[PDB]
Amino acid sequence: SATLKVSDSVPAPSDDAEQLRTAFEEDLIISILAHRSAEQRKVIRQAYHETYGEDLLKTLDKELSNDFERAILLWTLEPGERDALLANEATKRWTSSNQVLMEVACTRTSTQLLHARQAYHARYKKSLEEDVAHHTTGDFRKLLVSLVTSYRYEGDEVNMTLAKQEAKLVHEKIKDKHYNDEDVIRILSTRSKAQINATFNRYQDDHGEEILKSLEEGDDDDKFLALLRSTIQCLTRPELYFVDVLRSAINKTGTDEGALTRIVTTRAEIDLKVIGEEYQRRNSIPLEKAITKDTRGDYEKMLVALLGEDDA
Repeated sequence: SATLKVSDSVPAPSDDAEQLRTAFEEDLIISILAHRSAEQRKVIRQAYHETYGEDLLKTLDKELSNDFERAILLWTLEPGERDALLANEATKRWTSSNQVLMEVACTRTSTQLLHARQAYHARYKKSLEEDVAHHTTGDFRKLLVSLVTSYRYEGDEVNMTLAKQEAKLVHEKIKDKHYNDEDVIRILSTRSKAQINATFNRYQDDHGEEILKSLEEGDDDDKFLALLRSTIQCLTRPELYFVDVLRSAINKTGTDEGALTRIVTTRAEIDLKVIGEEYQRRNSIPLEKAITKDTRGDYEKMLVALLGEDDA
């Protein structure tokens, strides 16, 4: 599900560092970084630091940051630190509309979320939980906190019996529109993804309609419902959530800033390919084309290259 195309043969890290050093003092930045594995990128920064006694990304942390710079930053950081950074920004100016915390918590494996929590300790001298719990409110806080603290079991075991009872419970609640119900939050934040999927399968069978369809009758301005919706999507079929967010970003309709750069950089090495396929089906136009639709500067260039479509 990865789009990133890594050179089956890459030069020595020191040579990449030298070139990158020259490029930083632009198609050379794309040619290199967008075609290196996370491991190789790690080595490159490391070699760069040894040679110049300065981190390659030092000039990009700045928030008076250019889109292209921003993309380089997110992409060249280690996944854990990147997620810690994204989570931190989400908490700094949180609003009922921000769902990035949920995103990082539900589209990551338990291990990746742990790395994010550890990188968070190192970079911010605090735990992700305390900040989320500190700056979020009401029901939003109850779900977001439960989600970021989880360290889910990832095996395939499924307890069909439990799946049916909890499917029952979730229905009795969504029914009277108690989206913020205690058990609903518990199930989505504690059960494994396999068990949750089985729970919603039983939900659909035992009651006829699909879970998301069920929630479509609710108010569209209910920010919590919107959050619960995305939560269910990200735990079930993430691509569905990512495609919708990509849609609003490109159509400059969203209130989710940096969404485009975040999605491409955070998923390129994971499931961007499947996200792309879905984007194409849902819009008829390939994602790389939608990105280079009006402009094609270094920024758009970097993104399409991460999508494996350099000349798009």
